[PDB]
Amino acid sequence: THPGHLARRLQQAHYLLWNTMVSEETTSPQYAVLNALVAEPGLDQRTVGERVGLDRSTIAEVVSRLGRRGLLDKVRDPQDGRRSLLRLTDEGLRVHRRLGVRIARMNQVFLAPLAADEQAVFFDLIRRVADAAEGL
Amino acid sequence: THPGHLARRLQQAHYLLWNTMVSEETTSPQYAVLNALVAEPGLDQRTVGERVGLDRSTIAEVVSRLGRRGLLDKVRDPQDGRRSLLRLTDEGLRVHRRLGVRIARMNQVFLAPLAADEQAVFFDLIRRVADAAEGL
Repeated sequence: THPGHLARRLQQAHYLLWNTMVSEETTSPQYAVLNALVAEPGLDQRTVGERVGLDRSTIAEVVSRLGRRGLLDKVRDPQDGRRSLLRLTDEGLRVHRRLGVRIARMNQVFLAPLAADEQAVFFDLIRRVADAAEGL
Repeated sequence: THPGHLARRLQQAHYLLWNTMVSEETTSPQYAVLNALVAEPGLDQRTVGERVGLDRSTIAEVVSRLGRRGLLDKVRDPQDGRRSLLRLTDEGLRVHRRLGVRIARMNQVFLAPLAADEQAVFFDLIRRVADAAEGL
C-alpha cells in the first residue's frame, strides 16, 4: 500500500498544479500574505506571519520578495518603533485578485476526477486520518 | 474546502507519526537507503540514489550520515575507480529490521481510523486525484 508515499504524491501533485495553473512566480505562502493583507491592511509583519503560519525568518523573506516586486509596502510603526506595518500596493491588490480567480479554477480542476459525492468522501476520509494522527 | 491545505496536513500527519512511532533519528529517506541496500548489497551510490529517488547531493548527505552511525560502509569500486560501492554493516542490517517492524505498525495505525472498505476508497480516490494532476 504505502500511505506515506501516497500522501507525498498528493501534496506534490497539488504543488505541480499551482505552478502550472496559478503562477510559476508567486508561491502559495506569498499569496497567503497578500490574502491576509487584503483582509487586514496595515497589519504588522509579526502578526501577518502568525496569520499564515510562517516563522519570523520565512515571513521576512516573503515580505522582502513581495516588496521588491512592488506588491507591498512596509512602514515602521509610528507608535511602536520596533514593529513594521505592511500594506498592499495597487498592483499587489491586482495580483491578489487575478491569482484568486486562478486558484479557484485550479482547485476545481484538482478535485475534478472525483464526482461531487466522492469529493465529500475524499475530504471526510483525509480529515479523519490527519486528525487522528495529530491527536496521537 | 481547500484541498491544498488538506494535502499538506495529511503529509505532515504522516511525518509526525514517523517521528513518534518509527524514529526521531533515522529519517524516511535514510531508511529507504538501508532498504535498497538489503535488497542489493554492494550497489553503487549513484544507483542507490536512483532507487530511492534522491539527487546526488542528498544521497551523498544520507550516505555520510549512515556511515557515521556505523550503519553502512563505502568502498571505492575496484574496477571503475570513480564509483563507490555501498554495503550495510551488521548493525545497519539490525536497524533496518527493527525499523521495518515499526514502519509496518505505524502505517497500520495511520490508516486505522478507517474501516477496511474505507481504506480501499482512500487509496482509490487519492490515486485518481494525483494521477490526473500529474497527467496535466
